[PDB]
Amino acid sequence: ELPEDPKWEFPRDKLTLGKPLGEGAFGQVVMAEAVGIDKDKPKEAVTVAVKMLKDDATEKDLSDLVSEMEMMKMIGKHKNIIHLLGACTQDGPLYVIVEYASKGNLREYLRARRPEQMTFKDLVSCTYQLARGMEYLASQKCIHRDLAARNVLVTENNVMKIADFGLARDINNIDYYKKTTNGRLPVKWMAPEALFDRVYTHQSDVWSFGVLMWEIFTLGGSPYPGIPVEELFKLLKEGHRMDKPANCTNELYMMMRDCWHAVPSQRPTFKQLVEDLDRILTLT
Amino acid sequence: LPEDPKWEFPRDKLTLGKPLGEGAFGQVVMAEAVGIDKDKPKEAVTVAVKMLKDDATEKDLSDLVSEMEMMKMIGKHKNIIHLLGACTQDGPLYVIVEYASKGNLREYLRARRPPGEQMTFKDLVSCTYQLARGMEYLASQKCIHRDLAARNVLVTENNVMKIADFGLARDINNIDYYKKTTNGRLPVKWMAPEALFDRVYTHQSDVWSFGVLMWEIFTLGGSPYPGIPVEELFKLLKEGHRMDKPANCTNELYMMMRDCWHAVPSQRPTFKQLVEDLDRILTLTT
Repeated sequence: ELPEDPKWEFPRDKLTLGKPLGEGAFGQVVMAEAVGIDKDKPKEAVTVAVKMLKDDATEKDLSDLVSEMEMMKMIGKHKNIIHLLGACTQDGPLYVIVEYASKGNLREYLRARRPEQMTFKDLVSCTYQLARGMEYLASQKCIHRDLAARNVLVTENNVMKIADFGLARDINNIDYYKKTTNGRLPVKWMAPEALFDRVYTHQSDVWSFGVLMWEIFTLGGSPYPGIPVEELFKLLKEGHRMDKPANCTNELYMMMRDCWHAVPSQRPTFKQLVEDLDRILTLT
Repeated sequence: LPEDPKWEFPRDKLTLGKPLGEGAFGQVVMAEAVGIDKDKPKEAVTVAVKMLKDDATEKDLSDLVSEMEMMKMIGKHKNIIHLLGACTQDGPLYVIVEYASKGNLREYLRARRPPGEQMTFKDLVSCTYQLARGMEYLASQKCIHRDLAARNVLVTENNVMKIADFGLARDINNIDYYKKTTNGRLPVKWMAPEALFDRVYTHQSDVWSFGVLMWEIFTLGGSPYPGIPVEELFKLLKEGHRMDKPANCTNELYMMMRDCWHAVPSQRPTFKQLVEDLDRILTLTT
């Protein structure tokens, strides 16, 4: 059923599943103890996160979990991306072992720290880290397609980790102009071209990053508040764009607006966002 | 969205209330619909409303529209959650359906487990009988549910069983036989083998699922194939494996479950036969 990949395979007998961390779209995540997952420490038990199918899993759920694992293999390691640690794929259920982020997704993290409150600098830092994570991802020819605060995890060290690669794809593994393309992307975080033209590029992720930025500076606010999903794209075409967040600087808001530029090629690249953000952070 | 006056319902006549639970492609909230029952035009009827979640995808929307259309074609039946109305024009899509105060059957049964209002043996047979009738009716309407399971059954104030969640249901003819993608979104542990192996789906595929539902009922909400991961299930099924007899049922009722799990679809009973046997078992028990 599943091809061997020795380099990533982890022995089932050295993994001990713990309490669940939450049920998701196509899978379940549980806390776990993995012995020797760090090959330099063969006897150390490391706390990890394990993603597996739910009891009511579908064939497509498995296909998605497999695909998510493969994406994480090809992406590599980076400070601001949740990292793949190994997997149990031979004779037995599929387990995707990834690093554990003790503080949950960014949205929850931020909503809980609404007046250890968050400082302006903290917010710019979170943003900078995520921009840096996306710059790396883009250079790996990978489009995330599901960028959002709920899909960012925060470690014990408050390090931002881009996660949830269930919809991620290689830039060339997209079926352009097909009526079903991008059909499973959350609408309020989606670039307009993703639906109107049925394409997806790094510039599409940049639009999503803009929405992420708005979530960050609203401390976990809900995008397009009061506007139903059904009438969003009509408003987007007409030029509607979310208003500027209070904890936000005019400059940072202009950056969000640039990310929400109608023309894909007129939006900044992740390379540029990192540069401007590094500058702003350094000033702050 | 096209206009369908007969089903349309005034947004100003609807008042959304407390949520009942977020789901796969939607959200259900309790609400008051004034005059939905045209018998009592001024009466505020408590109802259930399904709508998109804030993080909805395009696919979620077409799935809700599809569930709505499916419910429109099925009709009215005692053991099938009934579509009451809908707000499809100028605004968010609201699918207004009959309210079921006791939630889904799984939660209902697990909450009635012995401390070791408990379910009597007859209550379990009655429950099964009611769902067989609902499916028999559904099948006569040329509709295949495809997602039969305890969690997809609602229970009213008076314990009437209601088959719900028609998000995956289809007219017998709206299914692409033989295509690699067909039946890719159906929960594996409740699915008939042919649905995956042959990429087809018929009323007999639904009775296989009905068998698993029966098992959930007599285990008072147990999880099918305990200890068996979904990725290993079909290998075991091909090898003959079948769930064991629940402690709470007779060998006769277990034999019924087993018959529903025949490898050959045509060798499984029809919903009409299931209704007749359950009717007999229920009556003789009384």
